[PDB]
Amino acid sequence: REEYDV
Amino acid sequence: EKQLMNVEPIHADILLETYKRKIADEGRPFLAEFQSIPRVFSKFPIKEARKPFNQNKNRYVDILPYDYNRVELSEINGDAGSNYINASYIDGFKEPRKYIAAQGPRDETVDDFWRMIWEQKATVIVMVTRCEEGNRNKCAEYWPSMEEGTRAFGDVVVKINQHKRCPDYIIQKLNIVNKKEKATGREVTHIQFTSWPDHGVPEDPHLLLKLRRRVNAFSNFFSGPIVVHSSAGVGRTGTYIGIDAMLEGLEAENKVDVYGYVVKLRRQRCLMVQVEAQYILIHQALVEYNQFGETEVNLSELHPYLHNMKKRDPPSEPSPLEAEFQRLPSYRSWRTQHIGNQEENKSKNRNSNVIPYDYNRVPLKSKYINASFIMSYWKPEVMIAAQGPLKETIGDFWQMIFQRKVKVIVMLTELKHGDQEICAQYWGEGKQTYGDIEVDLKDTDKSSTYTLRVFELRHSKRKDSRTVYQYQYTNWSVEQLPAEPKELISMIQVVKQKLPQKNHKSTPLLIHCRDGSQQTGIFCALLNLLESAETEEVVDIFQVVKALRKARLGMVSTFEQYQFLYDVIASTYP
Repeated sequence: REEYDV
Repeated sequence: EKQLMNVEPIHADILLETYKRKIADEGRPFLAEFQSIPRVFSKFPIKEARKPFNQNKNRYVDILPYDYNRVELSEINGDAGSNYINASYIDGFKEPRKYIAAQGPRDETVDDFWRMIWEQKATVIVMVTRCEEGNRNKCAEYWPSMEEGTRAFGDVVVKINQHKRCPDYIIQKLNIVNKKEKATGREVTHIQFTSWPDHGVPEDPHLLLKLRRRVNAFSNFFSGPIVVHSSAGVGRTGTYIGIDAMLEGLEAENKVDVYGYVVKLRRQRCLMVQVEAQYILIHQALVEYNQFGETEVNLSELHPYLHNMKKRDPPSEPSPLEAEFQRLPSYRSWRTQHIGNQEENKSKNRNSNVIPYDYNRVPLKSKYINASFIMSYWKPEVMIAAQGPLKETIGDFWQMIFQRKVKVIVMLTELKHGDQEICAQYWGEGKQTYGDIEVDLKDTDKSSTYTLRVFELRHSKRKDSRTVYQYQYTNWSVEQLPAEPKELISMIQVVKQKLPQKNHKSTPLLIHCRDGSQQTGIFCALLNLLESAETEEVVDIFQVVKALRKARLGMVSTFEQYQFLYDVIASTYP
């Protein structure tokens, strides 16, 4: 995982 | 969908002003416009990105392409899910499918990326990011190093031929071919803009207006799409397209529906233009191209452009060039400069109204000295543009050329006119010693044009020593423009060859005249215009002066000087 916009 | 808004497409003129109000109180009128444009779009089905055999193919589970415009790869038989790649078709101001907004390839995606470039016949890649940022991977390096010379990803053979390396972007000239398919190689152009922070924005809008001018210049032999990718492919990339499009839209209807074009974008790819700052950026880009326009002749067409730029057929009027100089701002009180205006310090300025901006004044590790930091063609290199020392600051002066580690000094003035001192005399025949530092000149060479003086500097910290060159230029009174330029040039060359060029606020060069702006601006200018005339055969005199006018007050504040630049840059390039 890892969310771009955060 | 939802309740967005209805913004009024901005007409050319009022743009400058609309922008002004839109930004009052940290631009809430803007924070609103950008706040209402939805992240994603509910309806548009996103079923192929989410599939299991495609999970590892995405860089962020946050950014997935809509199903109707997803870029497709030649379905490899057997291997299920070989038609998917994280990219998306994007529409310009007209040309449908003008761009392909794509996620930065993953190490595991590098092959499917060069497959898209071959199957889409794209010959212009626009990379706006860095593979590594914050110690995290933001994009794999999908290209051969000028060393390896040639590396083949999958069945696609990539070979690099040229590798130019400019201040913000690096332009590569590749040649790709599928060797498992008798067809001939294609010339690809790859630009990488490195002055753009993830989730952030560049420094000056002109930088963006800059690479745009240059991707529009690149040849697209197959009328293919333009690949504009970054890390997720939505943020910096979405922003770039925004400008490119809206500029056409201005150079077309003198109006611009940014809001609309963003919403229109946000409909093709989620989160495109992911930041309020980038939102406000797009506007500034337009507000500034509008305002000052395009000022950047090419060494190729310099003499032509300039010749007509200088002529005014109905003499009761000024020349186009004069027009240009007039459009040039003049940051009169542009920013804070209190430091320079203190009681004791007002007697440390050869000129009271030529004080350095608090924002760049040279700290005196802190104490005061009237010297301004100046930006150099090659960022982050910087040069000091100070004033000839005052009979009382002669001490501090050396502290500065010692602390900031100066290697070469360029004095554009005489020690004094008639009887009045234009500068002091920071040097003597002896072993003058100012405070902790000790100077000792070793040589004095007089030439028909300048005079070189070699000093040897030290402190009680002996058995070391730094040798410092000083080039004093004569033929040039604070009045008449440099007498005979052809030699002002030679100076700039010989000077340049003594400074290194390897690329720690340790500025190697230091230039000075009375106020350090009067004629010191002309110099700093010439320097950068020359270092650019060399590295890109291009020259933007306007913008160069715009950054100077912005750094310290007093530089090139007259049309005579402005125009001078043009002249000299031209005579020294037939």
